[PDB]
Amino acid sequence: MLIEIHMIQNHSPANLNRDDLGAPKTCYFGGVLRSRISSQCIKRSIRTSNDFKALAPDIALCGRMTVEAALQVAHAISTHIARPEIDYFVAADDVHIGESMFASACFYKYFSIDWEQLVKNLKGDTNLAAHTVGAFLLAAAKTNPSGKQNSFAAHNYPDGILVEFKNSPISYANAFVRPVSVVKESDLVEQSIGQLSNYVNDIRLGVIGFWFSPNNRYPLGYKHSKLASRNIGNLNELVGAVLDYIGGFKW
Amino acid sequence: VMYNLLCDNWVNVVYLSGKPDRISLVQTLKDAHCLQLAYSNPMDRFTVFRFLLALGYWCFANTNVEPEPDKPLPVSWIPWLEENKEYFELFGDGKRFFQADPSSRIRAITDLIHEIPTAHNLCHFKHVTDYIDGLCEACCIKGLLRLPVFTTVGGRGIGAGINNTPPFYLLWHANDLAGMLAQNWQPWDNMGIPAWLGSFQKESREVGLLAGMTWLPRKVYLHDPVPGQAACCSCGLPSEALVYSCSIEVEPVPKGLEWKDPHGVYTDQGKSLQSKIKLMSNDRYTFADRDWYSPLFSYLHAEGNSRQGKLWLVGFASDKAKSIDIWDKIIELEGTDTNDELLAQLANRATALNAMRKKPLRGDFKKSVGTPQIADIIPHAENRIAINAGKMTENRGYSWQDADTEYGELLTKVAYSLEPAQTVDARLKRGNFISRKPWPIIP
Amino acid sequence: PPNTLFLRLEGALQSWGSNEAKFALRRTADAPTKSGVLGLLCAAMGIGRAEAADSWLPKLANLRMGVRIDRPGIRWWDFHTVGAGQRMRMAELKAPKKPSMVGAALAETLTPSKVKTRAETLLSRREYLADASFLVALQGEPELVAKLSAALAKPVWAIYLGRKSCPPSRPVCEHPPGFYNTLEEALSAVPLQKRWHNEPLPQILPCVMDWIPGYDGEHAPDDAEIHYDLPVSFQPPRHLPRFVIRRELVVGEDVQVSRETGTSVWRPKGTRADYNNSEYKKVRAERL
Ligand SMILES: [Mg+2]
Repeated sequence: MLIEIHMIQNHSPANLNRDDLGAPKTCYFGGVLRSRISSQCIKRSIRTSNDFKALAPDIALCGRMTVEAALQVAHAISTHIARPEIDYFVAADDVHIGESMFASACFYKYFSIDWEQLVKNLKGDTNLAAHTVGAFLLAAAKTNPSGKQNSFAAHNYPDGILVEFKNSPISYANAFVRPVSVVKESDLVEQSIGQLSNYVNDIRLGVIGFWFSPNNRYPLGYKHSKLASRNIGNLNELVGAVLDYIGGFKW
Repeated sequence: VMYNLLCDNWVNVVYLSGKPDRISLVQTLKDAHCLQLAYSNPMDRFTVFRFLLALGYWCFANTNVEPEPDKPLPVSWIPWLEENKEYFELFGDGKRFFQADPSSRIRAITDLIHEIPTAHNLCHFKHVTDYIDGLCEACCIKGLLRLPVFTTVGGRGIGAGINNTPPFYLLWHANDLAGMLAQNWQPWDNMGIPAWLGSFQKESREVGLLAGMTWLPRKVYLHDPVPGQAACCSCGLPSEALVYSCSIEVEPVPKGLEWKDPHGVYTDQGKSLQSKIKLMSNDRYTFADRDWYSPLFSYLHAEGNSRQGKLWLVGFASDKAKSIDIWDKIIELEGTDTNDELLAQLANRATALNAMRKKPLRGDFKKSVGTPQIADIIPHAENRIAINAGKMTENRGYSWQDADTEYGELLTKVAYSLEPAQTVDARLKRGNFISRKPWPIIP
Repeated sequence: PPNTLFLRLEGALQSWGSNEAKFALRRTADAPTKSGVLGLLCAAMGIGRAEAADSWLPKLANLRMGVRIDRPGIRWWDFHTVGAGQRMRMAELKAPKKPSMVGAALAETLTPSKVKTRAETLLSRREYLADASFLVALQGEPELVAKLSAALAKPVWAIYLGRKSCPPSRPVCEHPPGFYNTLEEALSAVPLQKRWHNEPLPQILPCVMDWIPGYDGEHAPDDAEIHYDLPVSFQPPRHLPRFVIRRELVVGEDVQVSRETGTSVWRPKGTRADYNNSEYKKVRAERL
């Protein structure tokens, strides 16, 4: 089976990944330019982290040198149009104007885990695989790239997570073909979550899933619809529910 | 133990009927018109053709029969190569092909191939280890043919080849081997002695064709193959015993040695004109695409001129002892005159793209990178423009202003991101931003 | 029984490498490659790299291949760095005393401490296609088509779009198999789908096909090209050349256009109740 994780996360003005010219990385989608965070940054951000340090694990999930890793991380994409900005700075002497680039955007992240590959890499152990899945979920929920963080303390937390158990891999990037336009009676994160909701309201009409928002701040579906099997307001409870569905293990 | 280039199969070809095959030199000359040379790397596709051209020159010199167009290759060429069967041998105690006497400088056989890491090179994109994986006989032959054309400096105490830094290589293309041989047949009055003959001598000044085309800057031995059941690390063919180690010594190039390559492109000062591609965008460079416009002013004014056909360009970027990239291209040329100013402007376009990139969004600042978003859209526009390369070179229906249109949509898309406001000032700024285009600079 | 199977390749980013990538510069092809599609099918079925070369790649090599470019993406470049803050592996090893032993014999004596590392940072640039869609039709035996469709219904391993960082945006088995005589009819059968009501739509769709030999002989035409993408092995990689032709289909006469069939903009709910609706008066009277 395959476990798919979708995350929606808003970040404060920062520069978490830049190119050789110092500008934030970008991509092209929906006929517009969007902000991008590289996959090999989110990986090595989740990896090599102190929090994640909780049959050798950390290699079965992410391989090294025919290990056949069981974790797949995609490229983070923005739900709106990119808005790069330039900051003009000078250096004092206490005894020449330079420019830097920064941006702020809301990102959609996609992760996939193959359960059978994880079990086979662990040589039949099944409790260790569940512990690794829980640890990876906790680490991915509470980790950010260590870019220009000393000048841009961007330590925001995700505002919505969806865990799915589909038969085939598929990403919901097509829910963001039209860039999000902010209206007075809503905000950016709410509109992004509504756009996501109006992509699983379809498809089924024309599997199960667990939805998590902090203290039920943003509920999936702008109605009393059953598009989500369970709505959970705690991260540990979400981990426990996923652990139970994996085959009934205790966190 | 015993291996001959005339009998054993080492030449990878594809027949015009659609069947890939690996045949020998004798059969390659026999058919020569129902097949094309098939190689993934342009380097081998170039050196094998150069070797075939040199062999044809030798056969014509010693037989006095030229290859007629739209016909099989001359028959009398085949017996002559049969007589000189002792000069094409890869092993044994005697005369060796493109080799010399043994030495004590032992090196694994991986420095003959540029793309496979060796010694201090980092093995990330190709997992290899010295004296563990080797090459087959065909790959050894294909790597011995790269010495005269694609040899770079070795750092301290080791020089380059006869052509110094490997420059661009421009020739003519055809749909069959005989056609390609017949479109680049121009011989000289002085031929010299080829390297595959008896011991080559620098002797006096002047070089000729056969000696220059087969210059050997290094001495190599190719010890022996060791039994095993591994696979070649260059082609991947599941095979038998391979070679693992050899001996390499450096041959300096004497001063003087007046030589002009039939295919190389030179600058105004006589230096080699090489590709200018890099993996990064520094203060004096902007990464766009293959630089197909560089060896055009020199070629269409010094050697080759205007001629209807297909121009094949091979470019190999390098920096000291480090390899960067290789690419190739084919341009359809009709041969309709030339304009000096326009060709010179076309030959200098990287500077124009850099100048376009370096312009800041507003103001003038020293040491400013300048609008990095334009560099993200430049490669796509360059790729779109490169389709009409033949018409842009000769100015038939394509012009600089015609190619300037491809940037409009991308700049319009970028302007929305750069000025995300719904005011009059933002719209005026977007209108000003849309009208950016490179400017031709001739010097 | 159906003789052809369809694959849809769509995503935010995808890459199909070309033969002109032998260094840190990795470029991509304009259309999906035969080797990539065959590797995707092998991964879906569940054959490893060392087993595909034995009686699984030759079987799939006989299938005819054709790709229809619905919408082409934009070429984008990514700056990649490797090994910053760590040490990279080198290939340098001590020369042996005698040439008698090399390869497997010397590999048995390899130790973890014998390897050598250096502190450095590898730089590279990699090419991707942004916002591109492709339709692939594979034609051949009906039993093989049925097996491939069944495997594609539920994949054994994760499937991507040439690189593991490129997950699909639409299901790969969206279009069921059918029966057709030629590749052109099969490619014209599947319609063309829009994403929102007002968007540019290509007037002409390019198509890249394999070249059928026809009768015995029939040398390849003058517009045929050579692509080095016929798989023979996956470990180590080995590719063979093939002949490829290009054609086109004009929309509106041979390829149809589908409707939106969905809602893009979310928008909030509905306030502003009506004071003239009969239901409002009924409930107001009841409340009174
Ligand atoms: Mg080989």
